[PDB]
Amino acid sequence: SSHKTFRIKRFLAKKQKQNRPIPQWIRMKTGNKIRYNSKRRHWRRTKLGL
Amino acid sequence: VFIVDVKANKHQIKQAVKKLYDIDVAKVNTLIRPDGEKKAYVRLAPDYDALDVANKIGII
Amino acid sequence: VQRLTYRRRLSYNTASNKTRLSRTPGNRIVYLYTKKVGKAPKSACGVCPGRLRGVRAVRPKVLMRLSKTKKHVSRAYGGSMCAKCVRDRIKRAFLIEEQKIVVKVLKAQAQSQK
RNA sequence: CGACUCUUAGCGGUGGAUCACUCGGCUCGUGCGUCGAUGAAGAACGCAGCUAGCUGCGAGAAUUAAUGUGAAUUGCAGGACACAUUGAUCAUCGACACUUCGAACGCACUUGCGGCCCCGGGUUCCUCCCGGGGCUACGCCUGUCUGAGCGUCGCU
RNA sequence: UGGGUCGGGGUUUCGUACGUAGCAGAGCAGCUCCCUCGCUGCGAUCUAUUGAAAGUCAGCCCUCGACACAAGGGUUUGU
RNA sequence: CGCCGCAGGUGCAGAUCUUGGUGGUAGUAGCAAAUAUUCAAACGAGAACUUUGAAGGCCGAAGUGGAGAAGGGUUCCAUGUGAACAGCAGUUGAACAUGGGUCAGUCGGUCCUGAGAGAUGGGCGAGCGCCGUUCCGAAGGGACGGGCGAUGGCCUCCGUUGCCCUCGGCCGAUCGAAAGGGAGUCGGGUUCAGAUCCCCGAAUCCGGAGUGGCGGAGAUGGGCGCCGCGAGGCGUCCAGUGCGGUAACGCGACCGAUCCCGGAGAAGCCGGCGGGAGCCCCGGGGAGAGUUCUCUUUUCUUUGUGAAGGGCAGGGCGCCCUGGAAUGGGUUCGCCCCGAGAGAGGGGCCCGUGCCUUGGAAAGCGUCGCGGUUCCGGCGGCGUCCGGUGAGCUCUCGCUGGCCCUUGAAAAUCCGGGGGAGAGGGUGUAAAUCUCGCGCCGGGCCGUACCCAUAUCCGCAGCAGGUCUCCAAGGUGAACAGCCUCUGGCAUGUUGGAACAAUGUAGGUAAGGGAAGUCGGCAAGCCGGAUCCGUAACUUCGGGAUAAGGAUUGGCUCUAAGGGCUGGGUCGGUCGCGGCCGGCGCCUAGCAGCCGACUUAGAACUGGUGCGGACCAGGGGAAUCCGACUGUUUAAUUAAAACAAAGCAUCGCGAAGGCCCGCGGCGGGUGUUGACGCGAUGUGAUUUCUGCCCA
RNA sequence: UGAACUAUGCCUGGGCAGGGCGAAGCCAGAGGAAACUCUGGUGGAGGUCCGUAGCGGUCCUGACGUGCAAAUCGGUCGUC
Ligand SMILES: [K+]
Ligand SMILES: [K+]
Ligand SMILES: [K+]
Ligand SMILES: [K+]
Ligand SMILES: [K+]
Ligand SMILES: [K+]
Ligand SMILES: [K+]
Ligand SMILES: [K+]
Ligand SMILES: [K+]
Ligand SMILES: [K+]
Ligand SMILES: [K+]
Ligand SMILES: [K+]
Ligand SMILES: [K+]
Ligand SMILES: [K+]
Ligand SMILES: [K+]
Ligand SMILES: [K+]
Ligand SMILES: [K+]
Ligand SMILES: [K+]
Ligand SMILES: [Mg+2]
Ligand SMILES: [Mg+2]
Ligand SMILES: [Mg+2]
Ligand SMILES: [Mg+2]
Ligand SMILES: [Mg+2]
Ligand SMILES: [Mg+2]
Ligand SMILES: [Mg+2]
Ligand SMILES: [Mg+2]
Ligand SMILES: [Mg+2]
Ligand SMILES: [Mg+2]
Ligand SMILES: [Mg+2]
Ligand SMILES: [Mg+2]
Ligand SMILES: [Mg+2]
Ligand SMILES: [Mg+2]
Ligand SMILES: [Mg+2]
Ligand SMILES: [Mg+2]
Ligand SMILES: [Mg+2]
Ligand SMILES: [Mg+2]
Ligand SMILES: [Mg+2]
Ligand SMILES: [Mg+2]
Ligand SMILES: [Mg+2]
Ligand SMILES: [Mg+2]
Ligand SMILES: [Mg+2]
Ligand SMILES: [Mg+2]
Ligand SMILES: [Mg+2]
Ligand SMILES: [Mg+2]
Ligand SMILES: [Mg+2]
Ligand SMILES: [Mg+2]
Ligand SMILES: [Mg+2]
Ligand SMILES: [Mg+2]
Ligand SMILES: [Mg+2]
Ligand SMILES: [Mg+2]
Ligand SMILES: [Mg+2]
Ligand SMILES: [Mg+2]
Ligand SMILES: [Mg+2]
Ligand SMILES: [Mg+2]
Ligand SMILES: [Mg+2]
Ligand SMILES: [Mg+2]
Ligand SMILES: [Mg+2]
Ligand SMILES: [Mg+2]
Ligand SMILES: [Mg+2]
Ligand SMILES: [Mg+2]
Ligand SMILES: [Mg+2]
Ligand SMILES: [Mg+2]
Ligand SMILES: [Mg+2]
Ligand SMILES: [Mg+2]
Ligand SMILES: [Mg+2]
Ligand SMILES: [Mg+2]
Ligand SMILES: [Mg+2]
Ligand SMILES: [Mg+2]
Ligand SMILES: [Mg+2]
Ligand SMILES: [Zn+2]
Repeated sequence: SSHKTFRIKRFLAKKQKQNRPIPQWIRMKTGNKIRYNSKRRHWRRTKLGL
Repeated sequence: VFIVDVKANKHQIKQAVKKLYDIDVAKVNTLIRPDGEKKAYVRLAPDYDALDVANKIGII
Repeated sequence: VQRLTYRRRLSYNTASNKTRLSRTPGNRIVYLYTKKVGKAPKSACGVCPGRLRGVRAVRPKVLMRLSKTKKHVSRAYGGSMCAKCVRDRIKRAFLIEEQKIVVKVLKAQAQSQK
């Protein structure tokens, strides 16, 4: 909602920063074995815990 | 416009800008961004210009 | 007709959300959030229904910034008791005290016998 | 004549069996056998030039110091670095540091609000405002100070 | 020569169009040197023009009027 | 890997076996709830779906409109991409990628307490702990007051400090509401996305000021001796914590503590009236548009003044003074009021959201132009006017009633009064003190974007379901009904094209008969609004009842009735073509003029008898059974005759108690209770009865 | 571990067109010797009636029944 506590807003802030694509240079690293961010979350498919 | 520490209040922002930029400020407006960082709108005193201060700060 | 919206996040027709219609210099109708209707003091006697005269009817915390004159009447118990009950208490105090003198004199003249 | 259907074979798809491999487990054995109010375990939030996770770290934040080591780190860039008027990296780790919750400790929390003592500034000492620092939990032991009792007494 | 598309005629359905005119019209409102019984409006409706108006093959009938278009396309088939 | 030995988690077709993969079904079912799309153009490789324009429609203010709460959490906004996803497509997107965006003393949180939650004391408990919330506590750590002192120092003298005396029950920590209580921000402008937060301009609340910031108030007058022609001066003495009104009460302040009293906060639902505003409506004046085939001085749009002050209307008063009323009178829609003081006259107070004024026109808006600053809060001209109506709608304020075996919070917080401990100064250009005017300083922390739903929430999803609110135009009409429309919005609900077979789903019609159909009139059909008549049995007298039954209903042209405002004067007898007193006169069966809502009744004429023409909108009657009624019930097959109910009856109990909870505490609920009360049963309104049996 | 659905108590908020019938109370007129009665208005009661929103869910034993939906939709309905 519009009325939110600081903890809830701070919690939402962290979930927002970590929902980004992996940097491209990562695949160039030796022994990368990572293709894409498997922890991507869309607001409509899956809802946050809180 | 500055990005400040989330624990700093308006009084602390006012003193911080005053000493390390040698300017006088009129008021400080504060919000916390959706990314979690705190943003401060620091309005300078009328006798100070925000354009040359930004020029010597280096954010032109 | 131009329809209106609330200007605050309180969306319910509660007692603290009362509004009135105002026409701005910009020629538009807006809600103005009114203050609650204040009441004059009731008399300290508790026997007469009418509220006190000469005292402004405002909310209790507004009385802090009003001058003394606007909150009382220039008379004994003014701003706390109505004039009628003040007159009654003046008469009652005098008459009861006078009647105390009567019973005091009455025993004084009745004690003349051993 | 062709279509269609069936069987078989070649090739091609679909699919991921089989086989080979294994920085993982499972089991047994050995030596140690160490947490915490000096704030544990756990949790949260942050920290990289480019960095989401994992990992590491705590506003000194993908690390400081020290010691060993001895030329790297590396995906890209950058700049170091006489390797001796001392040194990349890695390891070790005894110095320093170590945000917020949490036994969690001023009171309270899906919020917020105090009190006391110092320091600095606006004051231009008197105490109002702002900032900084240190305290302010419960139980309990020894001692200390201040006390209570028509408890037991003594003297007047 | 053909078949179309319009038009026309026929058939048929409904029921008498708009406009204009009327000393038709329950009445009502203004003008009276006027008028010697009148004029100027409003007024549903009525009458005449007007069995009018409108539709009618899209799976109605006949055109020979008008217009353009029609020896064009593709795929196969042999005793 | 063979051979000799050794050892097994050692051999699969099944177990509706486990996991994974793949077929036929099958290019099939299907992509059919809520009326609807079409033309042209642009971009683009590509257009039924994107964008623009044009047209036709829909939502029709109880919206498919504009904004919020909860919930979501970046979905918000720009640019780009076009893999996947959006069950067709897409040049589009709530997709993907890259950037950006949420600004507060006065909007909330924060504070208060509510139902309640919950420590501590105490009690219990093997124990983690839990019982209990004033109960089995030495539960006040505060205070202007006074004293003893340290003089800490601008040691005059006031601020400090330690102790003592005196006073001191929120008698209970703490938590508990973004809808309750709760001081104080409004107008204009501005963005791609933020504004009551930014900018501009106007305010305002709270807190602070020791050395006291300025004014004003307190507060500055009399008596006597003298000087002085008088006016005016000197000395002494005495006052002085304001003043006015008969009153209601008024005035700018208007000394005062502990303590006490009171007020506000602080109160249900419903009815009927009245005031104010906003909207709607009507008549003009402008400005800009629309129509002009003919008519239309026409149709449409638009035509401002915030908060906060001051003044004035208006509304209210269970406020005061005079006076004393029956031949009772005033008065409302209703009421109701009066020798406990009517009517009448004169005052006082409260509210004042209305008007005028400062704000204010400089802003805003509408128009007509002119400059450019890639995209100026550009510059300029003109205007922003006068009126009238109302059972109209919506808010709000007020008055007066009704209902209750229902009586409809608390606390923070603020204020008035009573009392008078004290303090202040010696007649000064004075003191203590000040709720008066102005001036100076400060207001931290968190939230703030967007959606708020036939696509941003829950239902596995862009799911016909669910999800709390605010605003609310014109016509018709009884109406927030239904139907049409304006503002605003949308593209028909996850596809289109072509046809118009069966069967279906939804909706109509049907000659003659009229329930013969069927378990059964199921379904459908009939009726339906309003006016005027007219209404039975029965009845608990209230009802039944819109009983039943009948007539009328359009259009046009009239005719009557139902109101409100003003003015009713006999005259120069004279001068402030008008005014002071009067010789100078009889509307007194009331007239004269002006203005204005709807409603009702009657009549004529008229149409192919059609007229509540769409919409809206009871079929009726005679009986039997059950339940008295209203109410409730098996969410998802039973709405009933079942449950409940008022009424009736019975039973327990006087607190060391009845009933009940509890592992436990002399723990807890009823109980903030006390027999007209609690607790336990049965029966089930009213009426009338309720027989016999205690084996 | 759950009262985010539901059941019930409490606290604090919000909400419910337009009409019909016409209880008490009141006024006037009339008839009465009285007791009192009749008539016309006024008034606006009610777990009152028709009927919106809301709440509910009767019938079609309608639609749907690999649904829009693991209970929904249409009309008709109960209460308002
Ligand atoms: K007063
Ligand atoms: K004609
Ligand atoms: K004719
Ligand atoms: K609150
Ligand atoms: K009610
Ligand atoms: K006009
Ligand atoms: K202009
Ligand atoms: K006093
Ligand atoms: K919301
Ligand atoms: K077909
Ligand atoms: K039958
Ligand atoms: K009912
Ligand atoms: K039922
Ligand atoms: K008991
Ligand atoms: K019984
Ligand atoms: K027996
Ligand atoms: K017996
Ligand atoms: K009623
Ligand atoms: Mg903020
Ligand atoms: Mg509130
Ligand atoms: Mg105004
Ligand atoms: Mg193959
Ligand atoms: Mg090092
Ligand atoms: Mg709170
Ligand atoms: Mg002793
Ligand atoms: Mg023809
Ligand atoms: Mg086996
Ligand atoms: Mg097998
Ligand atoms: Mg098909
Ligand atoms: Mg289909
Ligand atoms: Mg419509
Ligand atoms: Mg909306
Ligand atoms: Mg968007
Ligand atoms: Mg698709
Ligand atoms: Mg995205
Ligand atoms: Mg106490
Ligand atoms: Mg609280
Ligand atoms: Mg916005
Ligand atoms: Mg004005
Ligand atoms: Mg009077
Ligand atoms: Mg102007
Ligand atoms: Mg006093
Ligand atoms: Mg918003
Ligand atoms: Mg839905
Ligand atoms: Mg969801
Ligand atoms: Mg779920
Ligand atoms: Mg359709
Ligand atoms: Mg479509
Ligand atoms: Mg949809
Ligand atoms: Mg028939
Ligand atoms: Mg027939
Ligand atoms: Mg039969
Ligand atoms: Mg039969
Ligand atoms: Mg039926
Ligand atoms: Mg009957
Ligand atoms: Mg007629
Ligand atoms: Mg029943
Ligand atoms: Mg009965
Ligand atoms: Mg039910
Ligand atoms: Mg059921
Ligand atoms: Mg049922
Ligand atoms: Mg009975
Ligand atoms: Mg009973
Ligand atoms: Mg709960
Ligand atoms: Mg609940
Ligand atoms: Mg009812
Ligand atoms: Mg009913
Ligand atoms: Mg249904
Ligand atoms: Mg069925
Ligand atoms: Zn009184």
